[PDB]
Amino acid sequence: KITLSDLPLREELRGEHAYGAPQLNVDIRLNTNENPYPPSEALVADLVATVDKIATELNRYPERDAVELRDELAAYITKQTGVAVTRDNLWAANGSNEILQQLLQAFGGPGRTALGFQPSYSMHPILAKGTHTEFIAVSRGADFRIDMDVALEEIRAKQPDIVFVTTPNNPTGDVTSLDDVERIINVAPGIVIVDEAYAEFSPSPSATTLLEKYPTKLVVSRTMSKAFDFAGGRLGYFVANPAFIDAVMLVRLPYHLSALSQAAAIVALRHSADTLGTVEKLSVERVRVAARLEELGYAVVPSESNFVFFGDFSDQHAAWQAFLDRGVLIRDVGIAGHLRTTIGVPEENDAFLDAAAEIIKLNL
Amino acid sequence: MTKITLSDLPLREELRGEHAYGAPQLNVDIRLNTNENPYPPSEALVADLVATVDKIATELNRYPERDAVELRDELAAYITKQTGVAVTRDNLWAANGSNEILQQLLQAFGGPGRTALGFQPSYSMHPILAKGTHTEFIAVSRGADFRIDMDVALEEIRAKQPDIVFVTTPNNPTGDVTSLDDVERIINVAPGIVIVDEAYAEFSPSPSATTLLEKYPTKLVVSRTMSKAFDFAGGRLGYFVANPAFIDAVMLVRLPYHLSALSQAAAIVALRHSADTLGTVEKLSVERVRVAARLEELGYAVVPSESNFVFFGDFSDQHAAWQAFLDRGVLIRDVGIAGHLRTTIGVPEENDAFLDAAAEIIKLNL
Ligand SMILES: Cc1ncc(COP(=O)(O)O)c(CN)c1O
Ligand SMILES: Cc1ncc(COP(=O)(O)O)c(CN)c1O
Repeated sequence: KITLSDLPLREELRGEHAYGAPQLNVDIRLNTNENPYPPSEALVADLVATVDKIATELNRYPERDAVELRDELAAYITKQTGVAVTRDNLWAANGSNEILQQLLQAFGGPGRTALGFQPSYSMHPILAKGTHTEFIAVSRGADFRIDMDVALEEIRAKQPDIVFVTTPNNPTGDVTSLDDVERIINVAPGIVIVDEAYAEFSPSPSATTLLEKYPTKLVVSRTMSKAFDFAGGRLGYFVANPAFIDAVMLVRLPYHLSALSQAAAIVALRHSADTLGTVEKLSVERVRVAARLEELGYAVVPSESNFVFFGDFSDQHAAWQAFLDRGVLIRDVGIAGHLRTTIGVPEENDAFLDAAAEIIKLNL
Repeated sequence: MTKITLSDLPLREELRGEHAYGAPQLNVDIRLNTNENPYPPSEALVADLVATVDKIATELNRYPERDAVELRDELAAYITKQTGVAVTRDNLWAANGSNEILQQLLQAFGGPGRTALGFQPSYSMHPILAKGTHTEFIAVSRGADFRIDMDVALEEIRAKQPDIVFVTTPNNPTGDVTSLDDVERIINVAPGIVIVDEAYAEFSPSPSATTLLEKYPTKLVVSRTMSKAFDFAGGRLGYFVANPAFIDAVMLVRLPYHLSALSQAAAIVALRHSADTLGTVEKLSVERVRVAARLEELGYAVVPSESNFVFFGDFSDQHAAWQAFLDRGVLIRDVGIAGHLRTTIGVPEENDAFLDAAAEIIKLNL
């Protein structure tokens, strides 16, 4: 009977734990920023017909460079952001996680550093470590926004190889203005990855509008997992100068994107207008949830995403368990006093708010 | 926008002058270059896949099941049947192709300050993935017969104490199986882990290294794929069989939710049609014998193969020979080995086209 301790694991992996929210089958799941609406019937029927057409070629490797997918991603970005781009500017992988892994491999790695503004997406430092990129944590301000004076000073002092800016931010929900992003890009010596996972939830312009001005520095990361209602499809992408595609082609695993992954995303993309209509509904529920939390007595951080960061508990994890006891699974993001709730359909939000009303009285 | 190229980006130095891996994507009517099973998925498999997608597509807004437990159950059922070795989900791990399986194992057990040892010529992604994961690669030469020279192998493993040893069997590109006794000899001298890459195992009647897992639980990992005999390259599903402790190890390095909902569901569908699909192995194996025999009759040097491809020579310029095949409508693989090319076995009409071309080409003395 052997254990992990008996295998010659890398030392730095000893005592580490596998990443991911608990997979708990409770009634109300508001913990991973998924769009709560199921894919449309029209989208599903299109997917079914598409699989029926392409399934007879599943014995063959997929198209290695995902050209058709990249064409359709470029068409989306051109329409969505107003910045003319083509497949040459687009690159796709298995989730943002793989996009970010590839970028870290090409531009981070041993002897290099990535800088982020904490608290932000927990996979950023995890992926940095996983690629042997040293992570530099710069604190956001007391309002949970980027403190630009500290940000610019620390970038200037550390000269990081990569800077992450997540906007809208996970977990806090705030947008870093494009003017502020420009200030950061200008001091950053290497590349800046602007993680726009939640961009569709904000009416303000995409960092794609800065690509023409900063081609040697700026990569804009996007996903189909959130607003695009397609997390199960595992499709992340970036938009950048075509030089960046050449870069990641050197580190990507050959045929990293399956035939079905490509074909499914293409289908989802041609139903984007209908699917993304859900952003309107979610924004209205975000407003309602945030206002109700404030009415209840909670400290709520303003958000431009599909989630709300709120506090202030003495023991957030106890509060988290108290929601869970009530059938509501939200996210403990490892931040003192605070939890993160995803905006769901109205019935889910009501259940969350009902639980929140009970829980504030427990003074946890 | 200012006009720039890759030279203007702050790329890692070691990546300068590198080239993207992969056979050229040439639209030729006879493609025999990536070791794919040439038979299309069965009507019954496709119908099942279509129905399954109609059922699970309504859940694609959600992240997939992170640990692919059902898939791992069904891979474990397959391996138990296929190799005669009782395993469960606890012994199985899946990823997006063997390539990602190998990447993850290299991350957990290779990496900076560690080494991986291979017997060249073997699968060209072993050293590439090594480099990609900052694992130093040690190339040990196979013998004149393209098989592993065991004296040299055991000597170098003893001398170098590699963190990882790769043994590919059947070997790509040469096709030879390394006997389980020889694999056992390698495992016993290896100090870290040994990854036995059985990508082509289904094509050889010989026993799997899964039969050695009980005896060497702290060292042996057996890598497998659905891309070759399993007729599912487009599904990108690779996996390994090992002691459960290795699942624990790779869970520390795998990207969360690395396997999509459709990838898991499609692989499950494929697995339930395995007996029918893997029936094609019999025809492929006999066509391989026919193809290799004709190449020899024609006058080529052919390495005896137990896989779905044949490695043959001896050209003055194998790239010229490769272009001569291309010119005749037949795409095979230049595996970057002087004098030699590798042809995948196709359907009989494809194999006949390959052999017709080979008969013309030998007369050109290229
Ligand atoms: C900022 C941010 N970026 C990237 C991701 C990852 O998305 P994906 O599903 O595309 O891997 C997330 C959450 N999942 C996120 O919050
Ligand atoms: C020995 C070997 N291992 C692994 C692979 C990769 O297979 P997959 O399609 O599962 O990533 C190949 C493919 N050519 C191979 O020849």
